[PDB]
Amino acid sequence: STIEEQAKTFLDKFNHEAEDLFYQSSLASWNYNTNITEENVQNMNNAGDKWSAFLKEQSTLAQMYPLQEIQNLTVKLQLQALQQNGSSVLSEDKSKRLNTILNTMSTIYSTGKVCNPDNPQECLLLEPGLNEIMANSLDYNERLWAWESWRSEVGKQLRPLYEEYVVLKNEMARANHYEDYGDYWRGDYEVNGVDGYDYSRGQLIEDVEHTFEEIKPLYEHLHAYVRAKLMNAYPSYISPIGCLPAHLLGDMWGRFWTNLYSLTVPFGQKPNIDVTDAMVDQAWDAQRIFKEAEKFFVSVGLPNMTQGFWENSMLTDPGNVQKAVCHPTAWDLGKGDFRILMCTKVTMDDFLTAHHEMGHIQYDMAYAAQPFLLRNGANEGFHEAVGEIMSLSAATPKHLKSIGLLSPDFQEDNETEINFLLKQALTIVGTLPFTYMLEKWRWMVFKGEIPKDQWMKKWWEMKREIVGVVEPVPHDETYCDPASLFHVSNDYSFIRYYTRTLYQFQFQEALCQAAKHEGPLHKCDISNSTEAGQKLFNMLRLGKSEPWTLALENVVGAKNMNVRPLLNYFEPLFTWLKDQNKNSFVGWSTDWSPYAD
Amino acid sequence: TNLCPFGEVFNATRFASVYAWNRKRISNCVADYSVLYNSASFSTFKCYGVSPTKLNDLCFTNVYADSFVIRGDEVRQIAPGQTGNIADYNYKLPDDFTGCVIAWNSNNLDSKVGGNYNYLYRLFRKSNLKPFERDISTEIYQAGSTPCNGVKGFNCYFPLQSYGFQPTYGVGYQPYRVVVLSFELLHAPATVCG
Ligand SMILES: *[C@@H]1O[C@H](CO)[C@@H](O)[C@H](O)[C@H]1NC(C)=O
Ligand SMILES: *[C@@H]1O[C@H](CO)[C@@H](O)[C@H](O)[C@H]1NC(C)=O
Ligand SMILES: *[C@@H]1O[C@H](CO)[C@@H](O)[C@H](O)[C@H]1NC(C)=O
Ligand SMILES: *[C@@H]1O[C@H](CO)[C@@H](O)[C@H](O)[C@H]1NC(C)=O
Ligand SMILES: *[C@@H]1O[C@H](CO)[C@@H](O)[C@H](O)[C@H]1NC(C)=O
Ligand SMILES: [Zn+2]
Repeated sequence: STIEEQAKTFLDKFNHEAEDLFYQSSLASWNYNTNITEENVQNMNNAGDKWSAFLKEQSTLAQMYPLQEIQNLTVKLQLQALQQNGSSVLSEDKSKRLNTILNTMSTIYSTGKVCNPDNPQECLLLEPGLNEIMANSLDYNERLWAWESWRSEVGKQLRPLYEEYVVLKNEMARANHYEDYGDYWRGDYEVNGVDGYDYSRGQLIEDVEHTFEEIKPLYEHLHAYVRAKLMNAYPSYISPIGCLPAHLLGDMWGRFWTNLYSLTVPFGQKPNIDVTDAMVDQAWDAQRIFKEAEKFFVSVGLPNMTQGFWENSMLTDPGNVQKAVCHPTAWDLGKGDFRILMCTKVTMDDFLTAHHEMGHIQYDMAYAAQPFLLRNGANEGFHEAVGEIMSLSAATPKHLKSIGLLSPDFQEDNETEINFLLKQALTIVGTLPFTYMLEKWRWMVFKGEIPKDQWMKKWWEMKREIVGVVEPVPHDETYCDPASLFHVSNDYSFIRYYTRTLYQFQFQEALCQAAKHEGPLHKCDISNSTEAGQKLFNMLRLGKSEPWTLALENVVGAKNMNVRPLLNYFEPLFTWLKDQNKNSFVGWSTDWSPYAD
Repeated sequence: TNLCPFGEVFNATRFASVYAWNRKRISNCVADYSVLYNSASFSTFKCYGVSPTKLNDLCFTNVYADSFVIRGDEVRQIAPGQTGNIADYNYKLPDDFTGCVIAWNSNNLDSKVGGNYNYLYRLFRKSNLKPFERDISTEIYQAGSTPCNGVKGFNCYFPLQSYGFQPTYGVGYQPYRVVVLSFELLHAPATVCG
């Protein structure tokens, strides 16, 4: 006779309806990905529209149950995700305007290409074209040409569309009673209904700012080392006390520094660890790779693959007859269906990527017992992070010597430790300043603290100060640099990549300390230890049904996000970098630019 | 001098939905449980209050063969002293149940591409079901105090829901055809033995 009964009765009706319609759209998307035809596009569109109207229709009845009279927490957590009506609150006239602009900028990013003034008839796209030039070319002009031509051509189109993109998303938040649209993305970490675990939307800003301060000592030396290596290869084009040029960072936006490992490698005469030539002589295929990966999760106690997994998954390029996207993705279709779509080749990277894509499956099978609305990551940062901690143990020398890839007589010494960490240091640590900068930039724009004319001025002030990167050519108000990036134009919140970095090493130090590991952290392997696997399994099955601050307390014994595992992981490297940087200037000033002479 | 016709109970092409579950009386015949126990085609085969070896030589006067189709993970809810949707709202065995439980994998047949919407279940009901009670009523469930008048709407739900079956589900969900056998004794003579 209460609202609680009407709430449980409604959601129970909603659960078995969400199971059936979501599996239709997910299976249709599977058909589109594996088999690309004009006929398969309409099958995904019709299935994707029914699910879009279903959550839109159920949101009408959901707002009829007030959360004020609901005592039970689990029902309140489910409706809170369902009751939000999203973009439907906006007027119907601007409704068509928003989705069109979302699709307009998306096509500009996909169809965007660069064209040289020399032969206008020939042009090159970003992928593969610019990503091959930015990574593989050591030339100063060639890298600079690819850097400017992409932001100059594409930036002119997206900026006038991006300004209207800001206006529409702002009124949607105020209709949802949020201070700005940036508060909407920070609302995913919001916690209410549990005494003492409440994590406010504004607490995220103060925390992320505090966490990045302790990373600066590690990063200022890591940036000082990369600047020292590229200086010797480019004496005239790089100042010793100045910030790094943008196009020399290894890729277009400076997101991943992995491409710079070639020139920045600590020791050239020491052999790098490579499992590639070991897999060729053994002639492994996509079949045995996951068997070695599935055997890993058996050692930690986690459940194994379903019989329908190996039958329904496409593990290789389906020939030249039908084209398929080879971007690795872990597809959870619901109702006990778990699939991994990958084009598998024999490489060191694919074997390390294999454990990542399999990590999501072990993660989704844990909370699969929860109802659909509770089927999700505990937060937006755990779902991706769980796959990375598994790849960490897979790249360690101990796990590779156990499965037979690396020779048992392989020699290990001081020069080996630094080599493997600096490769991980460029990817893991190098992406933090870029990620914090991007999120702080969107948050001040949506809030309104930045006038529209100061965007390009405020952007490169954060480039120089936070990340220590300067523009090779000045940009006026016409260009929009961030819009050219994938996640900016595709309307994906990018903070996920900052949190998964901090949450992976917390799990890493927690699970290894539970395995009674001895010595350095980077040599840890969780294989054969059930103590860690069972401890981790406690959180994985919770889903979003519990506050992430509460679920995090189980694994790491700490309620707050902390970077202490991150510095402890690179502590062997952090000591070595300062020894090579004692003769070099640490730090950078924001008043230097390459175009000011 | 006749064998009990288990052939039409197990190998029937199409069974009833779990709320529609079909009862078939079996009497005046001789039942051979050995081929059933020795076939090894049955995923879950259990008995309660009787041993599968002992019932080979034994005589029960009434044998009821119940037939329905449920979810793979919902098989555990068929047993004495169990709760849940299938137990409370669909098919309910009493705590004293003396019979056996039989299940096997139907996924090679009952499931087809696109889902099969014939199989249904009752998701909501006003109260729990008494032992062995078939309720076929299609009457609209009433959650609230708002009169339904037999139309869909707010807090008025159509209780019968469908299980979509594609071949591609994981082993857990897959459809199973469950046959529940009941055994009782009354004043009637027992014509069913080994
Ligand atoms: C892919 O779709 C086309 C279009 O109907 C069809 O002819 C072809 O058989 C499909 N291939 C596979 C492997 O399903
Ligand atoms: C809330 O309801 C669910 C089932 O609807 C139940 O499992 C849970 O225990 C309830 N919460 C509390 C605090 O009892
Ligand atoms: C997973 O482990 C169980 C444990 O008994 C085993 O029966 C099953 O065959 C395993 N899965 C596969 C695909 O072999
Ligand atoms: C786990 O134990 C097995 C059994 O002795 C062993 O072969 C394997 O190498 C162990 N794992 C690691 C990573 O050493
Ligand atoms: C059903 O058919 C199979 C094979 O056709 C047979 O082995 C089985 O005994 C039959 N069922 C019964 C109850 O005899
Ligand atoms: Zn991932």
